[PDB]
Amino acid sequence: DKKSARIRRATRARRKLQELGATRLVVHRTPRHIYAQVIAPNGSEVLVAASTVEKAIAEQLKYTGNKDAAAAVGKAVAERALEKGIKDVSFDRSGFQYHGRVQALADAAREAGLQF
Amino acid sequence: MLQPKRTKFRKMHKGRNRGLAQGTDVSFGSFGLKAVGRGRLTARQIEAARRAMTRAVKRQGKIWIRVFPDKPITEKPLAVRMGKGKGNVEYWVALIQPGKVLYEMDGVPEELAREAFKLAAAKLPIKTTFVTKTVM
Amino acid sequence: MKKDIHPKYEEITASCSCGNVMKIRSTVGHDLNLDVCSKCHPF
Amino acid sequence: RNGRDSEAKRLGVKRFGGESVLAGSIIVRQRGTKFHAGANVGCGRDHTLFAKADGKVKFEVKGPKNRKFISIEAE
Amino acid sequence: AKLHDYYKDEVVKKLMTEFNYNSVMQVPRVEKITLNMGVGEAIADKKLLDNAAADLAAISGQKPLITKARKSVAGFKIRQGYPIGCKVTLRGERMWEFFERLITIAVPRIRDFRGLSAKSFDGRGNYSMGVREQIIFPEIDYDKVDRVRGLDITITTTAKSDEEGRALLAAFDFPFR
Amino acid sequence: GIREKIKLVSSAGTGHFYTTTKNKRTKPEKLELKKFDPVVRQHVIYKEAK
RNA sequence: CGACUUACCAACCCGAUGCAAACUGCGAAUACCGGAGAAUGUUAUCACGGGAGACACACGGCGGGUGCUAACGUCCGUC
RNA sequence: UCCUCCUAAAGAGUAACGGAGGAGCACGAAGGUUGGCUAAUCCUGGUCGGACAUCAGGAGGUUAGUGCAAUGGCAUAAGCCAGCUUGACUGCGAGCGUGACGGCGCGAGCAGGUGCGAAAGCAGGUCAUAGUGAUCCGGUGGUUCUGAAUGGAAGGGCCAUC
RNA sequence: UGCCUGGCGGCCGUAGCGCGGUGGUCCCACCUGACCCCAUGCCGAACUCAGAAGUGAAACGCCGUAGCGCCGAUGGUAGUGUGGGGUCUCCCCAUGCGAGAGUAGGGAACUGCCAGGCAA
Repeated sequence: DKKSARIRRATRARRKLQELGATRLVVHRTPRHIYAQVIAPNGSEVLVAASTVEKAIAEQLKYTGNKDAAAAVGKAVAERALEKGIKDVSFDRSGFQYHGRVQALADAAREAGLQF
Repeated sequence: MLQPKRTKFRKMHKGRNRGLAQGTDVSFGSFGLKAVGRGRLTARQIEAARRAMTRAVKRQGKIWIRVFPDKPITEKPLAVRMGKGKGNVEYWVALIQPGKVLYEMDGVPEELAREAFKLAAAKLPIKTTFVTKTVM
Repeated sequence: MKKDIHPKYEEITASCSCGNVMKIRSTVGHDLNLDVCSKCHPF
Repeated sequence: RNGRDSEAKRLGVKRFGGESVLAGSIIVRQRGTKFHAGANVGCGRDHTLFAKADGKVKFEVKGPKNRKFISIEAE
Repeated sequence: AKLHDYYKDEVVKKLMTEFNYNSVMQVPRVEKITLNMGVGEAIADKKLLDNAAADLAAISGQKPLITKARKSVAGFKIRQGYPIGCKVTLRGERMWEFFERLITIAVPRIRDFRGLSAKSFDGRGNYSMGVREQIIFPEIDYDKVDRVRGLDITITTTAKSDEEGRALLAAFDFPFR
Repeated sequence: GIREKIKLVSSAGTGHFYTTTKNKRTKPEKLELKKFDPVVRQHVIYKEAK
């Protein structure tokens, strides 16, 4: 199962970040509408979220679910986090290879202020 | 001569015979021999009792043995000093607690059943009593 | 598809005795001559 | 041909639930991981559990496998 | 690829009408094919493995991989991790052209032909079979090879049972004697 | 105990060396690990020797 | 190349019955460790210093190994 | 002498010429990190091939495996595969466990300089528990520390190691 | 506020399996192609990129069903600390603690944060 394999892949990282006790930037990727979220160390609340599923961010990019979409979401999370106040975060692959859209989102985020 | 096959260990501790019997009810036949006393039965005693009943019933009915030795017992050779390791295994015994059902039987009249069990109990070292299958 | 590890998969036209001709990509080589095919056979 | 034995390794729980410990103190000595490290608890190379911070030690059961965890709260 | 269009043209409709499914994807469809060659005699002469792999590359469109023993068994004098066979799995587009070569040029060229078997089903919808000799495929010239070893074929589909798998294969004009 | 002990000598002029073990029967070639030399406080190549 | 029966041998499983110091999908009483509290006890506790003796133990109860669930036998745990 | 289980009486420890077995290693990778993967046993189809080679599907969920006997542990895998590598590093070390002692074990963290990763991070050998021998005497390399009138040297000391 | 959907958790079998039904407005999945990014110890299988035709088949979510797993009393029983007694290799009395298995029964979940669509 794709989901079961993915959860098994990301379990070690999630546990490592959980015991470390640090805010983590978690990204969920699908064939469309790449998501992104910021989670408190306790893991119970979401500091801020962004994605291409809402019209506020989906009204510019031609198509959601590409490199451009990842950069927009990656950038979008940036100023939101900077405005909120949190600066340092830990990136979570969530079992997605850090190659394409995931890398583009992270690259946009780190260059936008969320260094990690 | 009941005996296990390829037991895990050749020797085992003496242990104790405290407690109370578990198989206290007739489960296969209609009549059974219940153990009143406490002790151990060797393989030879079980065989002797079994032969006594089979002859008594004249190979009529069914016989169930509800006890297995599964416990080796050692014995030092004559003119041997204490120590120098555990003794060699000689015979196998089954620990019996009060209420244990030794033998079960079915397919014969109650009258013939009583004498058959009485003959067997005469060749056992523990007080025994005759019981009948209960309804629930 | 890995490179320079697979045999050449060029197209080649093959025809049999009963007049049926078809194009197939394989490793047969330069030319091929057949006598029977899926049809025109006592299957 | 018997008569051989090994010196006892004095394993077991050294600090029990609800008693304060200092950082670096050994909590449990074990061969495997009968208890898993929780919060402010580190695991040694020999699966020894030691306190990474000062506080009260507590035991709990967590996870889908109901495996036992040892944590420390700064109290 | 030509039969893939043929499959997409009316075979899907033929499957649709006969089973009158609710949807279109319910119809069984092939997803991959697998070629096996359990040579077994690697111990006697491991050098022949390379050429045994080579011919499979002749029939197939890609390089085979050599499989290793799952475990060591004393009855066969094989140790764990020792190559004792090769296999090939082909899917996507390349499977279709190979399926053509099997169904058009290979089956007719069977020595002492009697008819393709119809009981060779695993019980779930997957078909398997074997061949005596390599010359059935055109890629053997009878002079560059001197071995009698055969190979095994196996086509797997999304069928939930044998009845639709057999029906789907029948749509591909299989002999089934 | 076929495995025998060797000495790893720093490529630098310093006389510092490490000591380890190796099997000459299976791996007869020299050992060229890159280790830390505290006399010069740098990581340098260490060569096998007696 | 189809295929069939059985008065006869029997695997794996299902239902019931047991056994285990070196089996545990369960699990006490006590004991042990830590914390708080009252009373009681000639500080009964700990650390340091001076001086020792002792390191052949025995029987009884309880939990055992060994022996024959023999020994005023032998070897351990606790009082 | 050392290691594992039981005896051992639910903390630790606990004897017998009591009951069972092992060790005097191995590995420059079988170590470090990054990425990925998940067995045994059965059922059906299939050339040699056959109960037992390899292929496909299904039940199964670890009865597999874990370099070496046993116990405990291991899916975040400690099990299996691949890339890059030498942290199997130097000076320390709060605080603990264990011993009559000699001693043995665990260890966050600090400084220096490295490897893997985009990064958070991990790495002071190996899933852990056996694979080991005090002191004396002497050998090898470094270090003006000393060097018995002075300058050297011999010989000692210190450090690494046999 | 409600029916829904996705992510991150709490909690961990009353939460897990089996059978039946139900879902495409969004979301999710499958799905087309892959010259380029990326990968196959062979394979667009898996991973990754460019897409959205088609579809709810499979998977996933929800509902129903006890067919299993699971939870589970009260009472009794076993064992047991302390103090006594006996026809003492085993038991009994007073007091304290009190199982395991089984039985009646329960049971096919609950809950926090964020984001999106519909109706409000």
